[PDB]
Amino acid sequence: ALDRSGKPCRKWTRGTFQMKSFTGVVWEIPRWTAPPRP
Amino acid sequence: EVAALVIDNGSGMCKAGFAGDDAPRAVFPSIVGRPRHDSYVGDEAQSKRGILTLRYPIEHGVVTNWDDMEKIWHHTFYNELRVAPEEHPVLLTEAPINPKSNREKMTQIVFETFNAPAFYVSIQAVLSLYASGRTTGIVLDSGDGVTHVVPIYEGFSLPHAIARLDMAGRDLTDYLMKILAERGYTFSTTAEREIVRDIKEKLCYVALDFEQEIQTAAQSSHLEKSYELPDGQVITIGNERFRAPEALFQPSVLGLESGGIHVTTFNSIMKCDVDVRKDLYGNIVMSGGTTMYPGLSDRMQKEITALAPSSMKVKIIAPPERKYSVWIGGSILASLSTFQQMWISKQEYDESGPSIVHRKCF
Amino acid sequence: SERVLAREGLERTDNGMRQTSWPEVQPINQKNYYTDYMKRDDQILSLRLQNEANRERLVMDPSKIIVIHPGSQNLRIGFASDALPKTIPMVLGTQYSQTESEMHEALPRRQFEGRTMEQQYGEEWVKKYQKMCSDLKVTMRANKLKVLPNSKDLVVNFNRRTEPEIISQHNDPLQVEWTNVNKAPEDGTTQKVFIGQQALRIAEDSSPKYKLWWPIQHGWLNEDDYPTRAHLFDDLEMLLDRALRRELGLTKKADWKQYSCVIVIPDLYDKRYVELLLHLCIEFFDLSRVAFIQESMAATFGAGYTQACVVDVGAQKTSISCVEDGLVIEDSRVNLKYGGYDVTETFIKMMLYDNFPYQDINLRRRHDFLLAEELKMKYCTLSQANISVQAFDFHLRAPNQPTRKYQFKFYDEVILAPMGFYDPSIFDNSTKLRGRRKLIDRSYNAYDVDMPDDPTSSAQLAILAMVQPSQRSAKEIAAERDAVLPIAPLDVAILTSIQHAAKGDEKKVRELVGSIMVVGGGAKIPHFAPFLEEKLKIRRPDLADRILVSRSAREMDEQVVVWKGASVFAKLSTNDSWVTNYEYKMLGSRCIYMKLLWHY
Amino acid sequence: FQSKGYNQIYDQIWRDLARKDVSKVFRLATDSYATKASNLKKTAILASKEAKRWQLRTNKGTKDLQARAKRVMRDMMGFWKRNEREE
Amino acid sequence: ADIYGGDEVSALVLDPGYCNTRAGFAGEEMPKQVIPSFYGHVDGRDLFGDEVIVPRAGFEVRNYMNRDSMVEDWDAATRVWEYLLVQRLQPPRPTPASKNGLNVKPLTENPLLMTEAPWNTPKAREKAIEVVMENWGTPAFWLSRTPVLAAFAAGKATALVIDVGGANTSVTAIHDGMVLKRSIQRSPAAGVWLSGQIRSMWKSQDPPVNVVPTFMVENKKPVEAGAPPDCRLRNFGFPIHDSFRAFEEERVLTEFKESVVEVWRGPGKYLNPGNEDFAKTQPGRVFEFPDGSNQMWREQRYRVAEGMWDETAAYPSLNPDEAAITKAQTIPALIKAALDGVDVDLRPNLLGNVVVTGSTSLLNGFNDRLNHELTNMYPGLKIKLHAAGLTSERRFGAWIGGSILASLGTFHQMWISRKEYEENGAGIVEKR
Ligand SMILES: Nc1ncnc2c1ncn2[C@@H]1O[C@H](COP(=O)(O)OP(=O)(O)OP(O)(O)=S)[C@@H](O)[C@H]1O
Ligand SMILES: Nc1ncnc2c1ncn2[C@@H]1O[C@H](COP(=O)(O)OP(=O)(O)OP(O)(O)=S)[C@@H](O)[C@H]1O
Ligand SMILES: Nc1ncnc2c1ncn2[C@@H]1O[C@H](COP(=O)(O)OP(=O)(O)OP(O)(O)=S)[C@@H](O)[C@H]1O
Ligand SMILES: [Mg+2]
Ligand SMILES: [Mg+2]
Ligand SMILES: [Mg+2]
Repeated sequence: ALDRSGKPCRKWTRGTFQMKSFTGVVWEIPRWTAPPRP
Repeated sequence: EVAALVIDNGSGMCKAGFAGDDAPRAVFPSIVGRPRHDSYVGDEAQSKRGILTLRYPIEHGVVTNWDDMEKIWHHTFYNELRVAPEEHPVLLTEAPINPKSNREKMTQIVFETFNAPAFYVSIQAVLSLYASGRTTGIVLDSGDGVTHVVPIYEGFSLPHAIARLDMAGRDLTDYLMKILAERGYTFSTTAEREIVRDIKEKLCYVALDFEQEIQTAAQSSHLEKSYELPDGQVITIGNERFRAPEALFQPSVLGLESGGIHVTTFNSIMKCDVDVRKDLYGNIVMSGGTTMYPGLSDRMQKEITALAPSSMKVKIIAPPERKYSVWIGGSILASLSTFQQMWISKQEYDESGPSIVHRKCF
Repeated sequence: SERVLAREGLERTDNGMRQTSWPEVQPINQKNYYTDYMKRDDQILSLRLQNEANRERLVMDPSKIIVIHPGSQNLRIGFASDALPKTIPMVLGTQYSQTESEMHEALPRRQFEGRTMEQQYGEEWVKKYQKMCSDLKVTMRANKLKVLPNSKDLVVNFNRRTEPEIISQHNDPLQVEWTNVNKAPEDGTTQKVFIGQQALRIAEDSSPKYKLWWPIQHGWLNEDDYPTRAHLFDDLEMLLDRALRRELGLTKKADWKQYSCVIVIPDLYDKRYVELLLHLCIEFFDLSRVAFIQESMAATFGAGYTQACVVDVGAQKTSISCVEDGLVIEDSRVNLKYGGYDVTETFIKMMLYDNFPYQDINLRRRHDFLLAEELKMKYCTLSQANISVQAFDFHLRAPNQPTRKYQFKFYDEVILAPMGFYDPSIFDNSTKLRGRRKLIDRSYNAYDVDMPDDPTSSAQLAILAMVQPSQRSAKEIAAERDAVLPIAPLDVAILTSIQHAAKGDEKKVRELVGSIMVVGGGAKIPHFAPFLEEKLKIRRPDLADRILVSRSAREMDEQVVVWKGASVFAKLSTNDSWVTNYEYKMLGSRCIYMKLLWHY
Repeated sequence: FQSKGYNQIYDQIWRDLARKDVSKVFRLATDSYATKASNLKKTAILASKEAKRWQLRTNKGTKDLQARAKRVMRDMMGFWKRNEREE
Repeated sequence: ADIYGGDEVSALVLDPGYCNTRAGFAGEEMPKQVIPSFYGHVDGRDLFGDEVIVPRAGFEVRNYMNRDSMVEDWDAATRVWEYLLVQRLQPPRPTPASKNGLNVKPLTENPLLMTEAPWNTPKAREKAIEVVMENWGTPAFWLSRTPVLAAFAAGKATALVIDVGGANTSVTAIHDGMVLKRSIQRSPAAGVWLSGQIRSMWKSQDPPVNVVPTFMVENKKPVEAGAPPDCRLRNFGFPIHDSFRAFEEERVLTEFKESVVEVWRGPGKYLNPGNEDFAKTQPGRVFEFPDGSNQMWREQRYRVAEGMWDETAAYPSLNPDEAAITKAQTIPALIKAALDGVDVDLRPNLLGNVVVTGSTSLLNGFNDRLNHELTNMYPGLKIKLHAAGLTSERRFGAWIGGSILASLGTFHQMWISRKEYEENGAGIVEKR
C-alpha cells in the first residue's frame, strides 16, 4: 500500500563514519545518518 | 486510487500535471524572486521584477540552488495543480548525466519536505523516446539551457556515448538581440528579451541551404516579415529570420568552439557498438522547444545524410507534440500498473535513506 | 602468530560493511498489466476544454467568424454574417528581376519557326482537333441542324485576310487604369505588394518591375514556381494577411485575436496543406479558433441536401464526391487535374490554328490572360443549336501602346474547347505534374515515418488505373501513383465515383444518380448541366429513367454555394469541430485528429 | 612494513578477496545487469504501445464519429427549415 | 548503532590510456565519462572531449600520455582529470545574479581508484599520489594494475591476461589477485601499429587510396565501386594543423578496423602455400570513405592484421623511423615468453583461464586465431577464453574491474588514507 495517513519519515543528515586500514590508521568518510528508530 | 503527479522541471519552464493526461495542466517560468533590499515564482515574479532580484535555480539542466528549487515545487503543488503531495505518488525527471549527489538531494526533499508517499526519478531523454513510440533510438533533446544527444538501446541509455552541446534556446535569443542591434533597433533589457523571445518563436526558420538563402535574401519582399511591439511601434526582420537558428548548425557564428547538432548526433552514434548504429540512424528523434523551428527536420535529414555512409537509411522523427515529449513520456510511464512496483516507497526511504535512489532508479 | 601481528598493529577488518555495495535489481512482474493513459475524456486536453466550453456556454457572434475558401484562380472570403463572399484573384505581386512572361515559353505552347502548322501545334493534337470536328459535324447532322460545307473555310479566310484598327486615345470608349505601383499603401503595412485585381492590372513595364506569384495551382501548393518551402509559405501567409486587411478591412492586427476562422479544404486534401493553413491561422494571425470543412460537405450544406453527388468544376481542378449522413463517402472521392482554365487555353489554341488575327497572344502576359478569360466567358457554349459562322470584335488594350480593335470570325472552336471535358487528351496536360513533390514531401505517420498518411480512395485508384495499369513497400507504391496525373472523361469519372460510393448496391446507385449537383466557376458555361445529363444517359441507358443533373442550389451562383455552406457550418450550435489556439500551442497538428468530423 | 607478518596479512587479504569476493560479486553483477536490461526493455515495449494507441480505429470510435457527423447534418437541416420558413 | 543507510563508499574509478581515458563511480556496469586522451590546444586554452575538436585557425592536437601508456605531461594530466572528476562528475556552482540576464576542495567525499600499466616505474607512481593528494582533497587513494582489473572484470582470481590496446599489446599472468612480475611481456604490435599497417597498405594500392577526413567534405553523391568521387570540399581562411588532420584521419582508420579488417582464423598462417590464393576467391567486404569513394576489399583485409601473428607478413612503415616488428614481439612469442616466466604447476590453471582485453581484440576472427595458436603450441591442455566485462560491450575491461574491486566490502581496509600519506610521502612502494 501507500501512506498510513501522512505521518513524517525519519530525517537523514550527512554525518561522518570512522573506518580503519589493515595497518591500523583511522580515517573519516562522509556518510548518511539517521537517529535510531524505537 | 489516485493519479501520480508528473513534474518536468527545466532551465526555462516547469511543466506539471496528472499521470494519464496527454498534456500538462501547468507551465510556468523556472524563475524565483527575492526582495532586493516573502518570495515569488514564475510570471508573478516576472510581473514584480522591479522590486525583486530574479534567479534561475536550474542551469544547463542541473539544479544549482536547492532553496529556490524547493520554492518552485511548493508553487507547483499548492498554487498551480491545487493538490496536497501527501496523497499522490510523484514522478520527477532529471537531465542526462547529472550528478549522483543531486539525485539523493531531490530524493530527500520529496520525503522530508513534501511527505510524498512514493517517488521516482527518470531520465528526460528516455521519457521522450517512449512518447515518440519506440524502444531504441537517438534523442536530440534541445530546450532553453542545454542540448544533449542521447543514444538508447532497448530502453537503456548509453551514458558513455552521451554528448552535450552547451548551447540552446537562451543563446539564440541573445544572438538574435545582437544581430537586431546590428540592424539598428535597441534591445538590452529583460522586457526586451521577452519581446525578442516572442519574435524568435514566430518569425525564425531553418534554411535548407544557408549559403543560397544568404545569396537570394539580397532582394525578397516575401522575406522581410514584420512584428508589432507592446508599445505599438513596428519592426521588420529579414536575413535575421534564418541567421538566428543557423547557430545550431554553425556555433562558430555565435562565437563558441563546438560541433553543431548534426555533427554531435553523428559523433554519439559513432561512440556506440557497431551492431547498434543502423537502428540509431533509422530512429533519430527530436525533443524540446528549440527543435520547433520550421524546416529543422529537413535540414537534419540532409546534414546527417552528408556525414553518414551511403548505405544508411537515416530517418528523423519530429512529432507535433515534441516540445512536451518529456512530460508525455512521464505521463505514460506513471500511468502503467507496472509503475507501482518501480517507485521508491517512503518505507524504503525510512530504512535506506537518500542513497536508495541509486539502487532503484536507473 | 596472530598476537605478533596485533602487536605490530596489523589486523584485517570488515569495517562493518556488507559484502558489496553492487546493486541487486529485482525483476519487474509485467503479467496481467493495465494502463490509465487517455482512457477517459477528462484526460484528453481537446475534449476537456470542449466540456469546459460546453459548461461555460450553458451555465457565438457570426460577425467575428472569418470564412475562407482558397483556390487556384480565386479566393473567396467574408464574415459568416455576410450574405455573399468577397472574391479576388488568389495572386500576389512583388518586386523582382523578371516578369512571369520573361521566365517561360508562351501559352498556349507552339514550336515557333517549325516546318509546318502540323509541327508548330503538334501532330497528335492536330489529328485530335480534326477528329473532334468530324464527330461534331456527324452529331449535329444526325440532329438535323444546318452545316454549310465551307463553314470553317469562311472563318479561316476571313481571319487570315483581316487586320487591326488603331483607336485614338479619347475615341476609345474605355480608358484603362493601370495600378500605380509607386503609391504608398494605407492598410497598416509598408511593403509595396499588391493582391487580387490590383496585381493583374500592373503594367508589364512598370518602373520598379513586378512578378505575379500564384501560390496554389491544379488545386495543390504551387511548388513548381517557388525555389524554397520558406518562400511558398511566406507568400500564402502574405496573400491572406493582405486579404484580411484589404477585403475585410481588419486594418489593426492586434485586434485579430478576437476572430475565429472556417477554412474550406478539398475532399482529397494533402495533410501538409491542412497543417500549413492551421499553422498560418494560429501562429501568424493568432486567431481564437479554426474549423475545417470539405468542399463537397460545404456544397450540400449550401443547398440543404442530406445526400448528394457533388461535382465541383473549377479553374484548375474538377472534383467528384458522394456525401451521405454527414460524411463524404471516403471511397467515392475523385480529383481530376483539369478545369475551366484548360477550356480558355484550348479555345485560344483552336482559334490560333484557325488563323485568329492576334497570333502574338501569350497567356503568360497579364492583359492577354484577362482578354482570353473575357473571350471565353462571352462565346464558349455547350448548346449545339447556337452554332453558325459568327462575326465579332475585341479591343486589345496594352500598357503604353494605342488601343487596337480586331474583327474575327469563329464557327465551332466555341463548342469543341468545352467538349474537351469528354476527351481531356485535347487539353495540354504535359507540365501539370512538374515539381509535384519538389519542396513539400508526402504526408507520413507521426510515429511510423515510413507509412504514408495522406488520404486515398478506391475511385481515385480506379481512375489512375485507366491512365496506367497499376515486394513493393508503401513508399514505393505511393511514389509510383504520384507519377500518374489523374485525367479521365467527366462522364466516366462520375459513374466510377458513384459505383465506389454504392459498393455494388444498385439501389444506392439509383439514389445518387438522381442527386448530381454541379458547382464551381468552370461549370458556369451555358447548357453544361443539360449536356452532362445527356452524356451520362448515353453511357448508362439502364439509368436514363433516373439520371438527373442540377446546376447550383436555392438560386445561388455556382461560384458561392460552397462558401454559403461553410458560413452555415460556422453558425450552427452542434459544431464542436473547433481547434482552439491553446490546444494547438500544446499539441500542434495532433488536435486535428481529435476534433475533425471525419477520420483525418 | 618490511616483515614476514605484514607480507602474510597483505597476501592473505588479497587471496580471500580474489577467490571468494570477486567470484561472488561478478555473478551478482552479471545477473543484476540481465534483470535491469530485461525490466527496462519490457517497460519500453509497454510505454511505446501506449504512445501510439490513440491512432488505432475502433468500433466505439467510428460509431461516435458517425453520430457527431449525423447531429451536425441534422442541425443544418434544422437551420434551413427555420430561415427558408421565416424569409 | 542502527543509524546508517545503504550508503557505504562512493569511490571514483579512473582509467587513463593513450587513446581513451574513462571515469565513473564504482558499482556501475560502464564508465559515465569516456573521452579521447588527445586534447585540443588553441590560445593557451586546453579543450577536452570529442565534441570540442573542430577546425579553427590556431587549433593543435596534443596527448598527455606517451606510447609507454604512462603520463608524459603531469600539468595536462591534472587539467584532463580535473575536467572528468570535478566538472563532469560533481555538482556545479551557480552563476551570479548580475550575469543571468534576468535583472538588467572538490573530491572530499569520494576516494579515488587509479589504473596504471603493469610496467609503470616507481617515480611515476610516487608522482600519481603526490598530484592526487595535493590538487583535490580526496580522502584516500589506490593505484592498481590494468591486468589485475581485467582478470576481476572476467570474474577470475588466476588468469592469463592478453591485452591488445592502442599503444601496446601485453601478456601477463595473475595469480590470487596479484601480478607475477616475471610473466610481464609487452609489444608495439597493437592498435596504433595496425593503423600504420592500413595507411601503408592504402598507399601501396595500384591506384593509391587517399584518406580525406569527414571535416573536409561539405556534400557527397553515391558513386560506383572504383569510380572517382562526386564530392565538394570545404575551404578555410587558415591552414589546418598536421596534428588536427592526423587525429581526424584516425576516425576513418578506426571505422576501417571495426568493419573491413579480419584476422585470418583458418588452418595455419595466412602465408601458408594455399591460403592467400584461396583468400582472393572469397567474397570481400565493401567500404566507403567520407569522400564517397567506394571499393570491395578481398585479401588485403587479411594481410594488414597478419603481422602481429607472423612478422614476415607486415607492410613497411610509411614513417621510415618506426622499425619493423620482430619475431619476439608477435602475440604467440609474448604468450610463450610469459608462461616460460611461471611455475610449470600453474600453466594448466592459467591456460584454462585466458582473459582477452583491449579494443584491438574486437577484430573479426581474433579469438578464433588466438584459440587455434594456443591449442597448437600447448597440445593436450584444455584452453578456454573469457571476455573482460559484464556485457557484450568489451571496450571497457580494466575500468569494470576497478568498479567491481572498489565495491567489495573487504577492499575498504586497503585504501591509503590522507593521514597515511601525510605521515609517509611514498607509502605506495610498500602498500602495492
Ligand atoms: N515554437 C518555437 N520555435 C522556436 N523556439 C521555441 C518555440 N517554442 C519554444 N521555443 C524555445 O524553446 C525554449 C524552451 O524549450 P523547453 O524545452 O521547454 O525548455 P526547458 O525544458 O526548460 O529546457 P531544458 O533543456 O530542459 S533546460 C526557449 O528558448 C523558447 O524560446
Ligand atoms: N460566366 C462564366 N462563363 C464561363 N466560365 C466562367 C464564368 N464565370 C467564371 N468562369 C470560369 O470559372 C473559372 C473559375 O472557377 P472557380 O471555381 O473560381 O475556380 P477556383 O475555385 O479558383 O478553382 P479551384 O476550384 O480552386 S481549382 C475560371 O476558369 C473562369 O473562366
Ligand atoms: N571495434 C574495434 N575494432 C578494432 N579496433 C578498434 C575498435 N574500436 C577501437 N579500436 C582501436 O582500439 C584502439 C584503442 O584501444 P583501447 O583499448 O581504448 O586502447 P587504450 O586502452 O587507450 O590503449 P592503451 O593500450 O591502454 S594505452 C585504437 O587504436 C582504435 O582504433
Ligand atoms: Mg527540458
Ligand atoms: Mg473551387
Ligand atoms: Mg588499455
